[PDB]
Amino acid sequence: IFVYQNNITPSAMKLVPSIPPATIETFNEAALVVNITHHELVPKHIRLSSDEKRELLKRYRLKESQLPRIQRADPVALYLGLKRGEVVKIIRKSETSGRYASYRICM
Amino acid sequence: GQQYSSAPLRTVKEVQFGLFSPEEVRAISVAKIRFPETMDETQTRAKIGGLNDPRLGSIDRNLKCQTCQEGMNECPGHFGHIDLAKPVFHVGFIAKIKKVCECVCMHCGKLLLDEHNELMRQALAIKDSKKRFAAIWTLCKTKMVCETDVPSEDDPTQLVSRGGCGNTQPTIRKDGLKLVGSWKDEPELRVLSTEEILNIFKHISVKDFTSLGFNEVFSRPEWMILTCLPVPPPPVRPSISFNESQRGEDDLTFKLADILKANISLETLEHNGAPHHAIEEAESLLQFHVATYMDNDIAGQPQALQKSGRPVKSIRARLKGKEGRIRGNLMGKRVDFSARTVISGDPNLELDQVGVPKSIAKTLTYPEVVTPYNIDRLTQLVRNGPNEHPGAKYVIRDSGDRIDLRYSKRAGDIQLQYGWKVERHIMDNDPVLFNRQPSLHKMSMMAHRVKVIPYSTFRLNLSVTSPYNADFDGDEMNLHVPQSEETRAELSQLCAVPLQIVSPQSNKPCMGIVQDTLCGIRKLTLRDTFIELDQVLNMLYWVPDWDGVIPTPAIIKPKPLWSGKQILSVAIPNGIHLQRFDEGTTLLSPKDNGMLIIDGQIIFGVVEKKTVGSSNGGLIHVVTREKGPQVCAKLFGNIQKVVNFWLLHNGFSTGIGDTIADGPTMREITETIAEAKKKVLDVTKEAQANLLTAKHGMTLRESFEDNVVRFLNEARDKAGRLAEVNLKDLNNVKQMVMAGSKGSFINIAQMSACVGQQSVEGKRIAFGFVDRTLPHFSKDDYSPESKGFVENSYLRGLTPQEFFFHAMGGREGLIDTAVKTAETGYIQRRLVKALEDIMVHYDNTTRNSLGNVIQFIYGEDGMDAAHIEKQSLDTIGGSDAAFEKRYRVDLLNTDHTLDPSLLESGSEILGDLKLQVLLDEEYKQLVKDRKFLREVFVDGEANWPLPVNIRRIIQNAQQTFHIDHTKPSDLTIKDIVLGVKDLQENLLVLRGKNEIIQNAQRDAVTLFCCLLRSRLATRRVLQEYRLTKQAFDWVLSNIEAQFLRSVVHPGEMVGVLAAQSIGEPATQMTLNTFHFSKKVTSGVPRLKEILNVAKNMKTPSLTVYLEPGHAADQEQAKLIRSAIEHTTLKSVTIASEIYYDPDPRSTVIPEDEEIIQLHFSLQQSPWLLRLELDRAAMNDKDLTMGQVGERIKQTFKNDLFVIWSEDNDEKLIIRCRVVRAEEDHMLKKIENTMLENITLRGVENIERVVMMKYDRKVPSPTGEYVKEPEWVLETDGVNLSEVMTVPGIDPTRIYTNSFIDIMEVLGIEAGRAALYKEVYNVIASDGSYVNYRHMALLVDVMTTQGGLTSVTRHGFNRSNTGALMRCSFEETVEILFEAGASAELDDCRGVSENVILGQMAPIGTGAFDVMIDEESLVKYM
Amino acid sequence: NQEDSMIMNQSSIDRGLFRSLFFRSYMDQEKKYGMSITETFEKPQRTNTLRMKHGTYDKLDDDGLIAPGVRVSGEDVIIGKTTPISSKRDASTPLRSTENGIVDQVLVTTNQDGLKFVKVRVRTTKIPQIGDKF
Amino acid sequence: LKEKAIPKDQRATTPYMTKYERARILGTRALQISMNAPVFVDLEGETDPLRIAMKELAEKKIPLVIRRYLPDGSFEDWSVEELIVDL
Ligand SMILES: [Mg+2]
Ligand SMILES: [Zn+2]
Ligand SMILES: [Zn+2]
Repeated sequence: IFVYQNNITPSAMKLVPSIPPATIETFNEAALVVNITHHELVPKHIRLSSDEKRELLKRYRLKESQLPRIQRADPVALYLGLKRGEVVKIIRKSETSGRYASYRICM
Repeated sequence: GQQYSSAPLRTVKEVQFGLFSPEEVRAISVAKIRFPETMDETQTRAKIGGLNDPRLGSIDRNLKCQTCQEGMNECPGHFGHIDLAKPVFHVGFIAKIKKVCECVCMHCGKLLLDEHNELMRQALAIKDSKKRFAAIWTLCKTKMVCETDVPSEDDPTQLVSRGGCGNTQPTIRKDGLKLVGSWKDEPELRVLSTEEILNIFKHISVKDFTSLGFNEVFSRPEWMILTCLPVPPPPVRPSISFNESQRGEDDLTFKLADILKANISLETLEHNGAPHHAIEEAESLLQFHVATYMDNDIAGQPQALQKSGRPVKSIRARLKGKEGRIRGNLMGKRVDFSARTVISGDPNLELDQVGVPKSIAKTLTYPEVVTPYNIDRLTQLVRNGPNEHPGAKYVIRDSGDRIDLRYSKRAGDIQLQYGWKVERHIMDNDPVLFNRQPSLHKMSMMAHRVKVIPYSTFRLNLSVTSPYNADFDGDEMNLHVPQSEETRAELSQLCAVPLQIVSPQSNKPCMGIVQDTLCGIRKLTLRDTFIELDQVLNMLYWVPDWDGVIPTPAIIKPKPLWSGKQILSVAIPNGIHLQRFDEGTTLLSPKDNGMLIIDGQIIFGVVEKKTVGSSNGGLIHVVTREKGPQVCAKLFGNIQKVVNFWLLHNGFSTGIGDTIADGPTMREITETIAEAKKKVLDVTKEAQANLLTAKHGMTLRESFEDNVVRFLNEARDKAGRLAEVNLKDLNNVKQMVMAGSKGSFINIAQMSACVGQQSVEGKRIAFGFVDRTLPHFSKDDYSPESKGFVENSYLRGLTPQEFFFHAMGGREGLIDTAVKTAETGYIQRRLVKALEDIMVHYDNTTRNSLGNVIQFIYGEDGMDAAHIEKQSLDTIGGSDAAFEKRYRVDLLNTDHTLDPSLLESGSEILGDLKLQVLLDEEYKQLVKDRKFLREVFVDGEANWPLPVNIRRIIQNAQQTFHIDHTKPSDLTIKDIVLGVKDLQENLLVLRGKNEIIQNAQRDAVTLFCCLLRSRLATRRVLQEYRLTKQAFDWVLSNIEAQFLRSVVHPGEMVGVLAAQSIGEPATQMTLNTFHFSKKVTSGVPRLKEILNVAKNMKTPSLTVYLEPGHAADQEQAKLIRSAIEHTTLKSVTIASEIYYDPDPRSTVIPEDEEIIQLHFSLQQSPWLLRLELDRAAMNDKDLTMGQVGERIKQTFKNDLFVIWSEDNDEKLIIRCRVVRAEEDHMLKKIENTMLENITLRGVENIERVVMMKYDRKVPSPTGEYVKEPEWVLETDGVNLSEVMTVPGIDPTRIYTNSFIDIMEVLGIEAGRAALYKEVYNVIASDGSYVNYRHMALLVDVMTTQGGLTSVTRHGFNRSNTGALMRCSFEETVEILFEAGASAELDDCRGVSENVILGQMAPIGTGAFDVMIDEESLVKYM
Repeated sequence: NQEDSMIMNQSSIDRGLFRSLFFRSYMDQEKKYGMSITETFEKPQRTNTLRMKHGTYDKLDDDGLIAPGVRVSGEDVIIGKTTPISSKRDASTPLRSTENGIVDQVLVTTNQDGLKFVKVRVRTTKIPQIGDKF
Repeated sequence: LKEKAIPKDQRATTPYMTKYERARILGTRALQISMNAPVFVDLEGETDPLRIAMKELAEKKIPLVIRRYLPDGSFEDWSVEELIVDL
């Protein structure tokens, strides 16, 4: 993870995908001041293991498509460092049930 | 078709879209269309071997088809063709034909960009058919050379040859229907021949075009260019041939003849003496006609006019929605077995009946099959004839031949045979669909019981006036007659009026007692109201389900008298238990307040809207859930039959006497307006002497007017309140208001006391003339009288000034109304077209036509909206002390156990440690419940709508078992604790033997169970409800079974449900936002704003909450307001001056002579830039000259020498000289960069910042919630990203009505939250209630596709859903054009597709299949 | 009389309260197709292949018009006219199906061209009924 | 495929009958009764096909079977006999 103050030159940015399996993350110091995850409206997102996901699709007779999606750029997806494919489980409170769990596949 | 066909009968399961290969058109063709003629060749007025021609189909009712020899009804028509003299672009693809050229090398047919490019690999990767072609084009368009060699993946120094030529590529532009390129002294310009465009496309590799949007089998790019033009058979272009001598060919026949004529000119021209630059003239003409046949409404070109000056209907124009094939002939249709007449109200009809006039019943029929049961009766209907009421119109023999009973010589001696059908008259009690357009409801169309009556009107029960929205103001309605014993079952078993009684729109009932009955029910149910025997006996007879038992009079000795309450209770059925508390209701009700009904008998309280109307805890809402929809449907009638009869005799009226307010009260009113008039003058003269200090973020005028419009409304409201209070109980207007039958306070107020201030566009009537409202006034007149205040009542009557001003404001109302209906019109339809396909599947999951999950269980609970009522969660509120008192059982403390008076074991129960383990674990979970509920419903709101009315189950138990609140219970501590634990396990929403589904079940029942444990705790079940073992076990079974009822039904078409449940309350909206905290745009315009997902919104605002320990402190808030409120240099500046001061040590300005001395103690430009700042401006924005100075100083840095006066100096001045020819012009630049560019303080965009002392429910140390008002900041600008990171604020609370922004900062999941919040506040502004799930679905739908999906032509209509499905709204022809060119395959699982294909949609009754099991069949017989 | 509907005194209606007259004028002309080929107002009958209406032609006189006394109904032919084709094809005017009354006035004049022009006015007394507006 | 059929053991749908199933079985049977199909119940003076079908349903002598399809195409066959009618 890289916490840059103002900007990263496009020449430096070329080096981010350059070294796989290792994945490099770019974070602006100014954005991190407040933890968005902490906000009233932001519910709890939970990364699901390859198994946890497989089970979900199997248990709901789903194709990866049929699943509600989340952007790779989503503030919470960047926070949890979600890579494409990785499913997130979201637990929010409900006014109908007490709790409700939704799932969002990455893009 | 109508004849027997050997052929197998199948259903369309897929629609394969493709394009015609010219080759196909030739094979498929039955005729080579050769002559632009129609017929009359060799004299004979009969079809020519050229156009039309029998090779295609018959014009005459001939029998001859000459292809299938079948005849007009049976024959569909046969296609022909015209082989075109030169190729032509298909008008509808012209741009995609251009974009494919923009992608490929116009010399070798190679995809300009190879897989050798990394970005090309990224585009080529796209699994999506169209997004691939879009990404490919954006990359290939900027490529202008075909590469022979290119740098390899291995090393860029040693290039690798990828094949293909090295020609340069043209910059393509569209000129009308032609394509022109621009290759590269001076660029080369030549048109691109269709022939050439076609050759390149023929040379495009299979692999290449399949990588582009296309398909090898069904959609090859080359087919986008036409060479063989298919000729549609006559039924597509009908010769409306009137008379023998005359004809009358269709528009399309002319356009085709026009195409044919144009083709032969070109065919002869090129073959014979070709002048070549005349061949390109006749070629462009054939290119025009073929384009203009398919589309006439072309982008900037001449409309191909018909002889008349008429434009010629293109094929595009035919299918273009609202009235085109799709919208007007397929999603909608005119239909047989339908009737429509004027509707009239009837009190003597049962709820679910419909008075059909004899004439209508004698016209509409029903195909009854002759069966042993009916054979006897049917022959008598046939006998009766088509003219007697219970008669028949046709007998249809097995031989598929119709008998017209009106003429048949055998009409009298028809001997029926089993199997044959009798098309008999509609008789009494046949189910029929009754409807009142606009149909924005499930309710707008209901199933009714026929009741053949005389007189030309449809008679309907008055309590069903409400869901139809019908008045008898000349209103008309539709009736539809089902023709199958199956569709009768549909109507009767799903859409009957009794069923629809309780709406899932608002979890409340949609019908209640109205007008005459409501007015009369208040009057009947009173202490004063007593009935003499004579009439009591008649009132009893009128109730049809009367037991024949004369009730014992309430008064016996003086004279036997009965109260209204007593005999109305005759219609209220046994087992109906209702309790309600209003204002000061005691159990010995003083004002006849509230309502108490026991075993279906009234104890106290007047019956009105709150009881007997369409209320959430209604006498109706209860009767349905507690007795049956069939029972409730009867109660409607029975209440009306009695009430209306009593009221017929009691009588009711209204006169001008009821608008007459008592003299001294009129003196008081006149005085209230007079004192309010002087209170305005005082404020008017106050503001004229500049004394009046302006409000924060408001003009002196904005503030003056606010106060004026306030007094003038306060006045009208108070003066009105005087009239209302003066008006006697005998006042007939007050009576209707009291009952709630018609009328409100404002109605009384405007009629008796004062009409009030008139308003246009929020502001009191402005000066349309120069400085005055009418010539009748002097200039600059701001008086109540001049700006539109109406001093008079409607009784006293308006003055001419008052008349016009009221009329002005009145008009604004009719405009708004007319606009609001249009707007909501669209809103309802896009809402409905965006949700059609959403259903609850047999897996309790919410999905669409793709099978994509929206909700994981409908409405996050899996319950049917209809089976829900508001209930309170007792464990949420109150002091922790009172919780303890109400829930704690401690068998280990002498003063905290259950006394043996409660239960039999009471004596032996004390000290049982093992049992106290149960009550300890019980209370430990009860406590857990309270903490959780307060995590969910943070404000301490206890009243939430849930599925089982537990209060009523316990109530009904007490009555059922005649429970004595004296004798001790037979329940054990295990009987309760362990019984309630075991109930929870049987409350199933989802059944599934796996952790995912089981943990999902646990979540669905989470909230309901809190309420269960809360209302079934040991202390409560024994001390409160004094339940037996019997009572309790019954309560338990009832909760279980009643819960299981409440769950959603797989097939529940919740897409449309939700859509209509937002769309219909939208139509009932007044708006925009009153006529004047913040003034946010709300209702219809704000909802339009939401659905569109509009970026530039009318009222963007932030709501910043203060840091925890700062809420009370106004000074802390004042600071943050100051720290975020955007201040510019421009706002504090009076004037910017450029002086010529050549001595840096001396000043030409004598004022500044002091300022130099000091900012020169403790090279420069001779040009001075002097700025004069305003003291008051600096003081409203609490600024210092130094503050301002240092800001200018830091903007230009070491390029501008800045000096300034002190905050004491009589004149505030800043002097600026430049640092180190043509210099004066440089200062004019710097002066604008000072005013316009420089930001002094606060966050940008955040323009006006307001101070709000908002209230707040929060827990007290003692436990109970208490009003803790905190300071809050409101905005006139939005910048979340920055105002969140501001010190002193709460960035765990901060909200923005720009949900677009909250999505961007806090994530899609938190974006969803903000979206629902806004959608809810548009609905709740109008006061109205829509159950969570409806708005939740729309919000969930707009969101599942990771981001904000708009409810527009652009949003949901550009989804991966069906081709036909999407075309059924907004783009139509444009959708279907791409459908063929990209070879789409419609799944046929959307509702639309089946509606178009005339197939049973997989909706409700169609979501499952029915099979006969020969096994179970042979078992029964 | 609930919800913007009203009760009316029938004994008043009898005495002629809110009672109104009604008239409708039907019009026709003998069109000239080219030269000497003219349409003709007559009472037509089954002569070769004429596509005659399903109404009562019997109410028409020899001129092909009703006499202004007769009661007309349903689709009773009120103007009898024929167009020739190279015998006779029907070009008659029936009454409006959805209507009935008594012939009030028949007017036979000439059009500016010098061809037969006719107008037929039909009378009906309409009585305030149960679904009528006020 | 015939993996489409879900077996009797392992069945997740409601053991109760949908409001739509009732309306369709009642209708389907009424229509069949109406076109002279054999009646499995003792029609106690009954003559209306819908009433006869409601009599058939109450006695659970309806020989039909509901194929409840799932979002993927797999189905659970439930019998009219075996479905609880709480409605
Ligand atoms: Mg109206
Ligand atoms: Zn044919
Ligand atoms: Zn090339």
